[PDB]
Amino acid sequence: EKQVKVVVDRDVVPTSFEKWAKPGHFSRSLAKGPKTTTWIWNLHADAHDFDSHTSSLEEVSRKIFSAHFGQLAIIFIWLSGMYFHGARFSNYVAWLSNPTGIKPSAQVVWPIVGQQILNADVGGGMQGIQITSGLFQLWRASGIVNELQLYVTALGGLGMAGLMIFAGWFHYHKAAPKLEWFQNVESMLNHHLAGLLGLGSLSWAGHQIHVSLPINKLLDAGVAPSSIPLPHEFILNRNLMAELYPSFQQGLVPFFTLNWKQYSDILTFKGGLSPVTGGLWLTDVAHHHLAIAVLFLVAGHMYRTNWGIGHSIKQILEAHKGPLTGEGHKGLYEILTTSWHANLAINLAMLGSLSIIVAHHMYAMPPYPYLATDYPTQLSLFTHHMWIGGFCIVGAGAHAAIYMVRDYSPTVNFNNVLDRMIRHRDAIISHLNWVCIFLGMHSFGLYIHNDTMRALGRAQDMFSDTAIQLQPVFAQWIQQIHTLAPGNTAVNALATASYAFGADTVTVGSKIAMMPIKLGTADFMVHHIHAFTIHVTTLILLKGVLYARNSRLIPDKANLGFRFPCDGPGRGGTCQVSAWDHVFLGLFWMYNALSIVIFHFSWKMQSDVWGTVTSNGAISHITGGNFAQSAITINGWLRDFLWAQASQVIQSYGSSLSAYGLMFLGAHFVWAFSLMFLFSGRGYWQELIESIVWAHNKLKVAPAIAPRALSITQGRAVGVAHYLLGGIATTWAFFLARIIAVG
Amino acid sequence: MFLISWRGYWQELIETLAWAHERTPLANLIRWKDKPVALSIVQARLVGLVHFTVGYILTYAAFVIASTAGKFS
Amino acid sequence: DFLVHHAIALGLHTTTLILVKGALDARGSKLMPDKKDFGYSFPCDGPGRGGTCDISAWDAFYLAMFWMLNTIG
Amino acid sequence: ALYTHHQYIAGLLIVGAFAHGAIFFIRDYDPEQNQDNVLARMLAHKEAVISHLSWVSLFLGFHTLGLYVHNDV
Amino acid sequence: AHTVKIYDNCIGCTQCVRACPLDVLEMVPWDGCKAGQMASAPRTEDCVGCKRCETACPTDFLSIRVYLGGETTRSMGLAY
Amino acid sequence: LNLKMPSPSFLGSTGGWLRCAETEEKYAMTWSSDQQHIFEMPTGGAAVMNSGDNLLYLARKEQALALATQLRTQFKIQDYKIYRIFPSGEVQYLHPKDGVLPYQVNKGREQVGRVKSTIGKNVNPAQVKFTSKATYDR
Amino acid sequence: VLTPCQQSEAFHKREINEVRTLENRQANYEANSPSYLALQSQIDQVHKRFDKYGTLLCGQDGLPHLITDGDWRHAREFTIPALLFLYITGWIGWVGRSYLKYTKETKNPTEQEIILDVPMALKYMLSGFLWPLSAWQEYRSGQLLAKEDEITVSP
Amino acid sequence: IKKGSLVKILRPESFWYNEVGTVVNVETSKVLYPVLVRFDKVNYSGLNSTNFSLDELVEIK
Ligand code: CLA
Ligand code: CLA
Ligand code: CLA
Ligand code: CLA
Ligand code: CLA
Ligand code: CLA
Ligand code: CLA
Ligand SMILES: CCCCCCCCCCCCCCCC(=O)OC[C@H](COP(=O)(O)OC[C@@H](O)CO)OC(=O)CCCCCCCCCCCCCCC
Ligand SMILES: CC1=C(/C=C/C(C)=C/C=C/C(C)=C/C=C/C=C(C)/C=C/C=C(C)/C=C/C2=C(C)C[C@H](O)CC2(C)C)C(C)(C)C[C@H](O)C1
Ligand SMILES: CC1=C(/C=C/C(C)=C/C=CC(/C)=C/C=C/C=C(C)/C=C/C=C(C)/C=C/C2=C(C)CCCC2(C)C)C(C)(C)CCC1
Ligand SMILES: CC1=C(C/C=C(\C)CCC[C@H](C)CCC[C@H](C)CCCC(C)C)C(=O)c2ccccc2C1=O
Ligand code: SF4
Ligand code: SF4
Repeated sequence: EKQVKVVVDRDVVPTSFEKWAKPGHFSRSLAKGPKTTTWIWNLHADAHDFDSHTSSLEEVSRKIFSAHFGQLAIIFIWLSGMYFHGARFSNYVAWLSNPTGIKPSAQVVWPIVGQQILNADVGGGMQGIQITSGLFQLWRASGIVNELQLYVTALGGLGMAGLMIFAGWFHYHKAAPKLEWFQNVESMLNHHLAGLLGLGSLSWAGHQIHVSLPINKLLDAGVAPSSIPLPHEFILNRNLMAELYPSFQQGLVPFFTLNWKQYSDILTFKGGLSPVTGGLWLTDVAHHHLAIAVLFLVAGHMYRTNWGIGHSIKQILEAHKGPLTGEGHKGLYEILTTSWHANLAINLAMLGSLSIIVAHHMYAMPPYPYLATDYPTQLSLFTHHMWIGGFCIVGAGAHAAIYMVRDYSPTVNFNNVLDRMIRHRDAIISHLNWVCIFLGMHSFGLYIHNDTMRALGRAQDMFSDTAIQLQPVFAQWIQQIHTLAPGNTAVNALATASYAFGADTVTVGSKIAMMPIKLGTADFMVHHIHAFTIHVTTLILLKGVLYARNSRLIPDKANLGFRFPCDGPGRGGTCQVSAWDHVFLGLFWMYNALSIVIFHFSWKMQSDVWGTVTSNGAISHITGGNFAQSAITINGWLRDFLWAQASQVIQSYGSSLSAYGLMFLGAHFVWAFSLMFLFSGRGYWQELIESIVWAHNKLKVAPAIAPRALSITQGRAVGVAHYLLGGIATTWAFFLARIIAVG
Repeated sequence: MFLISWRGYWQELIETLAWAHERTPLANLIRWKDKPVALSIVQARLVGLVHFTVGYILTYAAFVIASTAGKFS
Repeated sequence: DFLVHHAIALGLHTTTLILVKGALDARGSKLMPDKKDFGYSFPCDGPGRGGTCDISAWDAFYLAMFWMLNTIG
Repeated sequence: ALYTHHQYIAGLLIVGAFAHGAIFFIRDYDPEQNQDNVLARMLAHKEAVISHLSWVSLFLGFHTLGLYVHNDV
Repeated sequence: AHTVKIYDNCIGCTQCVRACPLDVLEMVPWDGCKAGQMASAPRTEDCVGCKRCETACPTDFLSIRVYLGGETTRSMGLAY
Repeated sequence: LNLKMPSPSFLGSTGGWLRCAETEEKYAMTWSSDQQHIFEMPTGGAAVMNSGDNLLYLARKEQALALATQLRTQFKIQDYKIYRIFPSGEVQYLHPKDGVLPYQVNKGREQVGRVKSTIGKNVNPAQVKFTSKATYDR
Repeated sequence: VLTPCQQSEAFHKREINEVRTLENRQANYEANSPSYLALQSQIDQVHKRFDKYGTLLCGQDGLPHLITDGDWRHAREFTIPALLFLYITGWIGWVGRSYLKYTKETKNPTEQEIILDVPMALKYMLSGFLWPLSAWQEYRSGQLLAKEDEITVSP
Repeated sequence: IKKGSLVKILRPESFWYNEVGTVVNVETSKVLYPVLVRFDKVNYSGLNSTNFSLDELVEIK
């Protein structure tokens, strides 16, 4: 039994500006003076690498706890900024009065160089830039009706940021916990499961029951936002809550008497989207938060902490052992308690996967009101969370490789799952590479074959609905099962979880909110393309992590480090052999996969879901059924999607969307500038810099800091950074301009 | 492809493929006469430059011919 | 026409810069004084001395090929 | 088609001329027999030539792209 | 079949031998420096061209030069 | 030498020598230890070196030398010998080849691959054109 | 051919088009309310800008074309801004060169380059207001151009 | 050329060619390159000093 106690060191680090005037103080090599321009880049490259600074785990743990506080403060400042922008420079009240007619906007551009044109006529009196972040819908779902609440929330956010600033400084210069702290994974998990998530969802459920539910009910009943009672009135005067929800007449007595069924007025399970706003029923959302809170709270009492009751993660890990895995998960507990890189890899992979799942679930089941009708917001949110998820996944792979190169130990990883995997890494990577080849052929080859057939006039020999058909029978079957679930497998559910599986369509403000997303041959091919790209990117990352320590080409890659340029022009060439380079390649592949994924979502939504509905139910999509026969060929993807939909971003000049068009061009430049750093080497730039330095010497204007070219690894990093920035910015401007100009 | 990815990722990949080919039944009989190896550093630059050049020329050739044809035909 | 002719000038000058630099620095450079001893086309000199990727003159030609395609484009 | 044809071939031809000049410097040039020659002198002040070419290319790029983006904005 | 050549500017610091991963270099008695030792490459058949020695050389201009020539199984680092 | 020497306790792995090693060169490393240390095999994995004599086979000289480097660094083991075995069966002593580490100056070694003066005196490629001579050759 | 914009119908047509574009959006708003005043200021600025540009030369497209041939009549178009740019950038270059020359005289010039010495940096920035005159006398004294620099093999 | 004597380099392949450097020490064991020279500037390998011969250096003032 180990005491889960708190031990801290007081005044461990002094608070002074002495170290601010000595850049590179955290590194022994960087504290001796630059001597070259490469030191400037190395200073920032190794600034947040706390593991390279010192060899003590305690110091790294403290440098992480702090700086986590700093990032939390940065997030709180950003949130406060969003709330203040909504309260001061946004048409939030006007939007509340007419959510469908008024375009959300919370940014006002200053009139200086003709940029005042960017202030679009979003309505509501004010003119500004239309925001697609969903801030307006979220605030409405939270019960915000006046800008005073937005101002108070902004002030509270600023205060929380100040608190997260003080906490970060206090936990590094006034009270720094010892390594025994931070190694209590059982206590940290129990608290995060029952306090950070469990109690958090419980509190949010309470807020929704007492604020979101009544305010939104009155809003959806035709009551003006100014005439709705204040949130505190619903708590003080129980008569109002009783009138809006008779369940409140019984009070909390039913909860304590197990007569939970009496809460059918506030805790419903309707299942579908609200026909008035198009979003999920707030009652179902509150009931969902209550259930997730109770489930997380119960889950938070699993591990053992300072008491006999509970579980030991190490015991559970070591208990799992089988014939095909000699030692099972033995030694993994010590791995996740002595290396922050391993924990960061697992957490980054899970956080990225969670973000991707969030994107899918948010578009399919619009949670906020009027979110579905605001297609710009829907496109931006799905695409945004999809991108952040992919970036976090690539980062997860990078940190896994980092741990493998630096924190790995043969004694700890002996005959366990990790060691057993490293033993047969060749089978893993060759079989996975074979899967990638098969997927690419059977996914992209289908598209290429269709291009060849259509060009030859042999349309009868294509992979389409009319010609050879490839129907996702399994996915279509799951959709049908979901369509029939509300009556045979969900007895208490009154409607399908998502109308995208089937049921009927929902229209709000003469606009389609969510209708069944039928899958055909085009969806079959695109889904296989998605799987192919995911397989190749995971192959690149897994290869980099498995061979991070050694390989048949370089027997001691670990000694060379995780981030090294190459072993030289030997053994035929060992360029981009380090794991860091594998992450560098995985970034491009993740970008390609994610770009294709967002492209499919955008086109499919604009051709089969998003659109207008005329009286009597007639439906007219933005691109009427063109995805069925145009998404099956690369030519169609270039003509009906990249060319047809780009007209909005190229013709945006002279209007409020001109900025997007400008960003559309700028991004291209950046994407084309990255090529400079990707198809070139530092030897040539060093020679060019030598000639330029001679020119400077001829005028006695040479700098003391010897100018040097970017390192090989730094050059690769700059190239990938510019490539991703340009590509994501181009598709960002294209998506936003296309969705704002139409729909 | 060749202009971005350099030799070293492909060398290890080919080693993995070599292991797979010589460790699978019914296909061990077939043995490569020349040991598989990744494209050399300079060979990669030349192959990538040739691909880029072929694409640049063919893309603009198709564009110019098709545009001048459809526009005036 | 004035602006695009200036762009044409930019391209011609940058391509001749890369090519002239490749021809003049083909025998040696402060980074690799013995470049002439390694021939015209060689991969590199390893990551030593900060890095020597694309040090050979052949790479200067390969870097100038992209600029020629851009200028002529 | 013909204008683009000949211009692209011209670009390839001039780039090849410069590449062969570099090959000449590395393989068919002996400074011992070219002393104080115009060619040897070119190699003597190569740094000045490269620096001025770099300045011209930088000036043209900065100004031409600045004017194009200014008009665009 | 790469050719490794040691020049007279060698200071006998042994860093090239210590950084060579194929036992291609060694130290032999010499009288051109106070160290009384000079780098030698009597096993160049095992060299692969990684140039780790070139990177580990401290002289102004590398006293050890590795020229990539004939390619064999050893030089290509093929375990298959 | 001593092909019957005991081997470290390893559980296989898919990174060991392939068929090519059978029909071609196959390196071997034989070292002695006093404690059953756990070392990372150059092929990927973890093994326990038998207390006493340890003998293992590899497909590359660099792999054996890397293993020797880690045995000398992670552990104070300096009596590591690397041999080479050909398909015919004749063994060849490769490392250290003389009982002394390469970076340790030892008598009896003859300088190989020496060039007079610095590299700045190398002849131009034009002076040795159409001949079987190199610039580094004096 | 080029004609003054004040006498070109294209210029007036463009001015009217811009005014119409602004007025179309201005009509939606109310006289005294947020916005509508924002568009009136833009219209006034458009009128002033066109009246200012009327003196320039423009062709058929009506876009003001700038003559850079060096004609005195068009000095304000390119000559004056060209001279003012050269003065500003020569000032920047000369102050930077002097600061570098001073830093090279310190014990560790690298530290000065990283952590700029605001006192001396400002001392050289404030000065140099006569950089064209300072460029000379430095050249005449031989303190501007160097004699021997770093050169690789085959000079 | 002795202790701390400014000397200009003459080696063409040297990174500090045509540059001045200080003499840290001079060998007396009859070696090929007995003059150790240190420079304020660093080369591409991060090293500032190196050995040279008498014929490869010229004393300055
Ligand atoms: C962390 C989440 C959270 C938080 C902070 C709150 C916070 C609050 N809730 Mg609440 N609630 C939540 C979640 C949450 N809730 C959830 C998940 C549910 C289920 C969906 C409810 C359902 C609920 C109801 C129905 C009511 C509240 C009420 C309240 C407020 C007073 C509670 C109270 O003590 O009254 C105590 C009330 C009692 C009846 C005590 C029970 C035992 C008494 C002593 C019986 C003995 C007889 C006696 C004579 C009293 C007669 C009462 C009878 C006439 C009803 C309070 C601010 C009450 C309120 O103020 O309405 C605005 C209210 O009626 N909540
Ligand atoms: C004014 C109060 C104060 C003072 C005097 C110090 C002083 C010191 N701190 Mg400290 N610290 C503070 C507050 C303070 N800190 C707070 C509030 C936190 C919580 C975040 C921390 C957490 C912290 C950690 C974890 C560490 C230190 C360390 C140090 C020491 C060296 C590092 C350094 O200061 O370089 C100066 C560095 C900066 C000025 C960069 C900071 C950048 C800020 C935090 C965020 C930037 C956000 C964003 C990118 C801005 C937008 C820019 C652009 C993109 C638009 C030094 C004695 C380090 C040490 O080694 O101690 C010996 C150490 O590891 N501090
Ligand atoms: C129920 C108790 C509890 C709660 C609610 C939290 C909550 C949190 N912890 Mg934490 N932790 C706890 C107990 C708890 N912890 C214990 C007992 C240990 C030791 C075993 C740890 C050790 C620990 C570490 C090492 C780290 C965290 C981190 C975090 C933050 C994760 C980042 C995030 O998701 O943003 C969500 C943010 C919010 C929702 C804002 C809420 C913030 C308020 C102030 C609630 C937190 C209360 C705090 C735990 C205790 C107050 C102390 C009091 C003296 C003032 C989050 C705020 C990480 C972090 O970010 O560092 C700062 C991290 O590095 N925790
Ligand atoms: C919670 C997420 C998270 C965290 C905490 C870390 C933490 C860390 N990472 Mg990691 N990483 C992450 C996510 C994360 N990473 C993701 C998502 C990726 C994929 C992109 C990576 C890929 C990655 C690599 C490849 C490496 C690290 C490294 C590191 C370590 C050192 C970082 C450093 O000092 O560089 C300093 C940071 C900078 C100099 C900033 C670079 C700026 C880039 C280009 C982003 C620009 C964004 C911005 C929006 C651009 C537009 C604005 C512009 C116009 C100005 C450190 C412990 C390095 C390491 O382990 O050391 C060996 C390492 O090599 N990371
Ligand atoms: C995934 C999207 C995508 C991608 C990756 C590409 C990629 C490419 N396209 Mg393409 N294209 C796309 C979508 C895409 N296209 C779509 C949706 C359409 C409409 C159907 C087109 C229509 C199209 C045409 C008509 C052409 C291409 C061409 C090309 C190739 C140009 C070769 C090069 O290196 O650039 C070179 C880049 C440039 C020359 C600049 C391009 C445009 C700028 C604005 C011209 C400015 C000229 C100016 C005078 C230069 C000086 C300015 C400077 C001083 C500031 C390249 C392979 C061209 C080609 O055949 O290759 C030569 C070609 O003519 N594309
Ligand atoms: C969009 C693609 C692109 C662009 C813009 C450039 C641009 C340039 N290349 Mg180049 N190149 C490219 C692709 C590109 N290349 C590719 C694919 C290759 C094949 C590998 C090459 C290979 C190559 C070689 C071999 C050489 C160049 C050289 C040059 C420079 C020529 C001199 C000049 O015009 O300077 C003018 C500057 C510009 C045109 C850049 C615009 C100015 C910027 C935007 C201003 C500064 C940033 C600004 C403040 C905004 C950022 C703010 C910040 C907060 C984020 C120039 C900067 C030559 C050189 O070095 O010249 C001396 C050189 O020899 N390139
Ligand atoms: C003391 C500052 C300074 C001075 C006086 C010069 C002067 C010169 N440079 Mg240079 N340069 C500088 C900084 C400076 N440069 C910096 C910081 C860079 C890296 C971006 C370069 C990169 C550079 C290149 C690539 C080239 C020159 C070239 C030249 C020469 C021709 C003009 C030119 O093309 O400029 C070009 C100027 C730039 C590209 C950007 C200048 C950067 C800023 C805006 C100015 C410096 C501000 C400085 C920090 C001020 C210090 C003030 C002090 C009091 C604290 C000329 C003698 C050319 C040459 O080789 O000669 C023929 C050439 O090709 N420079
Ligand atoms: C065969 C029925 C399963 C349907 C296939 C999809 C299952 C999804 C789980 C993925 C792993 C595959 C299950 C066998 C794997 C499995 O569970 O085996 C059983 C075994 C686990 O049993 P142990 O006795 O080792 O249990 C002890 C430890 O697990 C302690 O928890 O796992 C292995 O040791 C081998 C691991 C992968 C072996 C290589 C297979 C790789 C192929 C991957 C592709 C799978 C098929 C793709 C879909 C067509
Ligand atoms: C478990 C148990 C029970 C009761 C357990 C109880 C009472 C649990 C209570 C949980 C509560 C009250 C949790 C409260 C959570 C959070 C609150 C009240 C405030 C949160 C933060 C807000 C509202 C602000 C958020 C911002 C916004 C929205 C954006 C930021 O930019 C700025 C900023 C202002 C920070 C019963 C059954 C009664 C018996 C008892 O013996 C045991
Ligand atoms: C009649 C007349 C005229 C005249 C003119 C003149 C007389 C001039 C010119 C001209 C010229 C004059 C031109 C040119 C061109 C050139 C070029 C295009 C070049 C080149 C080169 C290259 C490309 C390279 C080289 C090299 C190298 C690389 C290295 C080694 C050496 C050599 C040399 C081989 C005009 C039209 C005005 C007008 C009318 C009248
Ligand atoms: C262009 C390029 C270079 C040259 C790029 C350089 C030298 C970029 C660094 C230049 C910096 C950004 C300019 C100096 C900034 C100073 C701080 C000056 C600021 C002065 C005022 C503006 C404040 C490489 O070194 C390279 C290396 C390896 C692969 C590809 C490439 C590559 O593509
Ligand atoms: S210099 Fe570049 S191309 Fe050459 S081996 Fe090193 S990383 Fe590879
Ligand atoms: S190139 Fe590599 S293997 Fe060859 S001698 Fe040098 S360090 Fe040894």
